[PDB]
Amino acid sequence: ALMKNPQQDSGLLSNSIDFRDQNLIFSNSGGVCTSSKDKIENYPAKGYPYKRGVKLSFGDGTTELEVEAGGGDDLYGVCSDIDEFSGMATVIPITNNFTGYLTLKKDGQNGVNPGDKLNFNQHGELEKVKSVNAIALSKAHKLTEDLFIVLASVFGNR
Amino acid sequence: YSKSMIENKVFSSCFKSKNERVDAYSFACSSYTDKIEEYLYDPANSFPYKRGVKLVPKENSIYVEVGADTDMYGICVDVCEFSCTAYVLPITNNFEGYLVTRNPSIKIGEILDINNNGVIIKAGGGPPTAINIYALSDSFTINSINLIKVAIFGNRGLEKT
Amino acid sequence: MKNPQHDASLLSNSNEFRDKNVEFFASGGTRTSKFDKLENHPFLGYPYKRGVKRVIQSHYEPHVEAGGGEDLYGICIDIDEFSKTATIVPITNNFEGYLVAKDSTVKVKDKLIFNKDGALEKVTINATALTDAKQISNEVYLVKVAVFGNK
Repeated sequence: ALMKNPQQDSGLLSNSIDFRDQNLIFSNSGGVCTSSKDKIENYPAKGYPYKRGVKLSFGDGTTELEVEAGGGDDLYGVCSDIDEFSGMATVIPITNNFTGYLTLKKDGQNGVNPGDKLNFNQHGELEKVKSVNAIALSKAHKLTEDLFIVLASVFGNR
Repeated sequence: YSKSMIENKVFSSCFKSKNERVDAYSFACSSYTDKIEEYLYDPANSFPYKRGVKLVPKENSIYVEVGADTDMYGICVDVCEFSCTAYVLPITNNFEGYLVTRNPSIKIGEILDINNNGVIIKAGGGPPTAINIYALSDSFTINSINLIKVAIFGNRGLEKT
Repeated sequence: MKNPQHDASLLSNSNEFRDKNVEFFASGGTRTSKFDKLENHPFLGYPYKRGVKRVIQSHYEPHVEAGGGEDLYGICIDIDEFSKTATIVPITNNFEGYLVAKDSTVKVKDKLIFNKDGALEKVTINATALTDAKQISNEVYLVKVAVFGNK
């Protein structure tokens, strides 16, 4: 939900006996297929933009700029990880292609299928279709009653 | 077709103009920090070598098929026919190298567009171009396939005419 | 010029560590990554710290010159006068640094476009201004921007 790692603890030991369908957890930070030549930035985090499209947010001028969940004509990148202690968000610029699990809007998530063009809303959630090239590579997976994730490939601007 | 393409009875006969080969190294100017990805391609539909390709997520794997500029994922720079694997430079990266064209008479500096077959054509065909492609050299024919040196740098803001 | 070489007779007092980086001789970018693509190209004129377009024509190889708009190709971040070459970050690579602005009207939160002279002017969009325009000398204004492409 609001944390990459489960906020509550667990009362059981994992079986660790199977190898299939084990990467669906929300704590799976980063991309699924990553290149060593990827440009990675970091920014101060305003809110929780984890696994969402991020845009630049400024202030009066007394403090440096930061990144907040957003999209549309102001999209700047995609957040793939967050260090909570330092309040830092890892950003992959939109000029660098990305492939990984991203948050999907809980509206018509069943209609999302592989090959469906997607775009970022004002809250940084992927929504079914403008100016950003993103393609879904799988179907929506439910983590919470309001949390759905989809594997997507973002490859620049239209 | 293929890239390597055969026993010869005799050997084939300056340093200038020796790069005009179908199986030449695609990148005229390479660079570390260039991202290269691997995908599967259809071994009976279209040969994607030196063509603009698009991602087609199939029911068993994500393939790359020759595609137009409107839905282009990148440029296929090399193919391994033994494993039928295509190597793709994403459109987010710059490219300067030789690509397959269908017009045997293209001059230098002309604006170009990729058609539905992943083939370089003149941008005056009518479809609104969405990618910045420029001809760095005149098209040359290898006897037959037509090749041309092009520079591709990102998408175009507003589609041209 | 990027580094106007002039001999002096007295040393200039330089001890303060603040307001020392905003200068016309500070090449490169404020933040740079090892995986940034750089290309050296022959140039004409002086496109230093400006948007550069590739001009193609004894026939010579294509060069670069100050420009922008639909012909925008990259940004010139460093120059070598002896070799008459310019280091260029391609438009497909994001950049953060001080660039030449047309005038002082540019302020923070302003969307900026590269004009026909390679200068950043207020409103496709190419950059987002980070600070106000500062006059280095005469009519030379430098503005900190974070280039992200073309809209």
